[PDB]
Amino acid sequence: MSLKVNILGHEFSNPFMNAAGVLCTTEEDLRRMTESESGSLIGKSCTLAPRTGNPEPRYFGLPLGSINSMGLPNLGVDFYLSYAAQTHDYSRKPLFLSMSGLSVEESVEMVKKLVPITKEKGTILELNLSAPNVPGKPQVGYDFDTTRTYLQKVSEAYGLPFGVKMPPYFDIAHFDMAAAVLNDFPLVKFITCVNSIGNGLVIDPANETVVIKPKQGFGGLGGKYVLPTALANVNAFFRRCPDKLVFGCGGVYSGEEAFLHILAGASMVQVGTALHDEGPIIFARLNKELQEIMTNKGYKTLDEFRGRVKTM
Amino acid sequence: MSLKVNILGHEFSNPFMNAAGVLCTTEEDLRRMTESESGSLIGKSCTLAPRTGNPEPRYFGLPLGSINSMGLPNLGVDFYLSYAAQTHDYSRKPLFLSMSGLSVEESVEMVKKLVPITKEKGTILELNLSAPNVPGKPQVGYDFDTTRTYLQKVSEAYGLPFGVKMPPYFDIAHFDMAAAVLNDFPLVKFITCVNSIGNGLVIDPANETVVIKPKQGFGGLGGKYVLPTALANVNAFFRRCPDKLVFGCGGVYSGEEAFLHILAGASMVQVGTALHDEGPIIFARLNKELQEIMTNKGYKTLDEFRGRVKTM
Ligand SMILES: Cc1cc2nc3c(=O)[nH]c(=O)nc-3n(C[C@H](O)[C@H](O)[C@H](O)COP(=O)(O)O)c2cc1C
Ligand SMILES: Cc1cc2nc3c(=O)[nH]c(=O)nc-3n(C[C@H](O)[C@H](O)[C@H](O)COP(=O)(O)O)c2cc1C
Ligand SMILES: O=C(O)/C=C/C(=O)O
Ligand SMILES: O=C(O)/C=C/C(=O)O
Repeated sequence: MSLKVNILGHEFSNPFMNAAGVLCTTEEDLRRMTESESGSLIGKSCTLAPRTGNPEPRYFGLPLGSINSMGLPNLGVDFYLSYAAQTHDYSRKPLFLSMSGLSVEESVEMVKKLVPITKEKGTILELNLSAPNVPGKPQVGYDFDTTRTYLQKVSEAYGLPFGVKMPPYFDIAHFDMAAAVLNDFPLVKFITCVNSIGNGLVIDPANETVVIKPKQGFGGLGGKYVLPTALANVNAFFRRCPDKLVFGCGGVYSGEEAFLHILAGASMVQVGTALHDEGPIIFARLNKELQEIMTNKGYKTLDEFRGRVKTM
Repeated sequence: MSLKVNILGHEFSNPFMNAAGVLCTTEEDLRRMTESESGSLIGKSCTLAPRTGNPEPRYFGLPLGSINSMGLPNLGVDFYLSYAAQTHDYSRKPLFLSMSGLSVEESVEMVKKLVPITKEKGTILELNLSAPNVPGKPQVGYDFDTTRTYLQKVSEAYGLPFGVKMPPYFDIAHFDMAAAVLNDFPLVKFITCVNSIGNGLVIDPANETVVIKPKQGFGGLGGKYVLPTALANVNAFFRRCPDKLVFGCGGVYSGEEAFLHILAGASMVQVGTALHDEGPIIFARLNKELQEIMTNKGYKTLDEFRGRVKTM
């Protein structure tokens, strides 16, 4: 029995990694992820210059998940590049970096810096097209013309295989249009589905007040709220983008949800809210739980059921 | 103390009504809603000719809500017009009709028939711009150019105050764009936020199969999944559309959620999944619970706290 995943010319011990933004901002964060049982890890979505992000409170834990408006707090691209170039232990696991420049110009400058590091070390890029908590910046993934520009310029500047973190879509026509754009860019080798359900609003009945400070209380929703949306997006892109991998993100708290993501088409499974709650010990637990389910089903490898969800 | 809502010249005993699609397809259904403690009721979203809808199974109750791909099963516009003109007891409560033509031309034909009945009986129109379960038809509300055509043509053909049932939005830019369209049509007097979270996917880990037959398992999500999205949309349009009422729909299981919708800016509060689960007796419970909360906080009327959510 094996949880191994072989993608992007790399071997992964298991399909699990952190979702970007969770346990991946500081060197301590990245060390802890690297020391974890996780199959991989990804750095915080970064910008050219550092950011401290939005004012507090900017995160609120909920019964059914989380709401956040972090605002892309990050140590700046130079920090993540230096981690990838000289700190990270690649013998432990592969490393992804999320890049989230707030303009095509910023992104282009950033991805150009990664090229030598990718060539030397094998560091993988995930382009963030779904930043929902920066005031005045729309989610790029909801604008297909802007998305096309980013993919074009990054394809030219970076010129190596990379992935995209997509916002959740809720309409068949949008699946179609998103896939049509993604399928024009052969360097896009994986799609991460999905980012937070953007711009939700939580109000505390007791004090009649929103629970987070930025953007009048509007923030991205994670956790149990997003599982059906995540599964749909994973499966939709899995079918529409056969020449690309899909990474599953959203609602993973146990082996059962991981199993569902993989059945829907996920190669890798990312863990956000649950990891924030439980810390890196979750990855040991997820490995155990997924193996239990596989044992019960009489499956030896992930390839026995990846993308094999049955319809009626 | 008073749960009363006074809008469009009508007195509503309370703000509660069924969401379109739940307990409102047949005469029996409509009778039970009229006999219930609800402040109002809305007829099933209808088409010019009858529809039987999607194949079974097309509805699945979930721990956290519901998934459905009903496909607009309805008795045709003549049935609902006839109910509105001949059968409905207006002394019990006002009646809304939802109209969901699958083309602007179909919509125009339908609303023209309603004009004489609205003038004589006071029947209120809700235009469905968010049907997510018709194979091959995108949700109109996600196309601002198409939405503009529907509102133009319906405004001209109907010529009387009406409302729109909007899909949920997840980006600030979409709130802005949607509002910019709605604010160009003075006859649009209310906005219902929100329809189902479209095109989610539920898989049963036990049999590795989707739980609904149509569209490879993809259906609209309702219930606890949609509360924060609903509150966000209600609040976003409450602030952006001062010349219009906002009706809340999504995640209402109790007086507490109803209170939150109203605090966010809702005039009327619609109940879908919870009503399907519990039956029309729910309205008696919702009235009681909302009254208790208002008593506890010292509010004598909904007007004292409608749209008065506090931010930091
Ligand atoms: C505190 C926090 C910070 C996040 N930061 C990022 C980020 O920097 N980049 C990104 O692409 N997604 C970010 N996300 C979204 C997650 O990567 C993930 O898509 C989302 O939380 C859904 O997964 P979950 O249900 O496991 O939480 C963040 C989420 C949280 C809760
Ligand atoms: C079985 C079912 C049928 C529905 N039919 C319609 C419909 O015909 N027209 C419509 O505008 N919305 C329809 N909806 C959406 C609901 O009106 C409502 O917006 C959604 O369920 C979210 O509210 P909830 O969280 O209370 O379920 C339907 C939902 C369900 C569950
Ligand atoms: O840092 C945040 O605000 C979230 C980023 C994201 O979801 O991409
Ligand atoms: O009848 C349905 O499938 C759904 C209707 C709606 O969501 O508007």
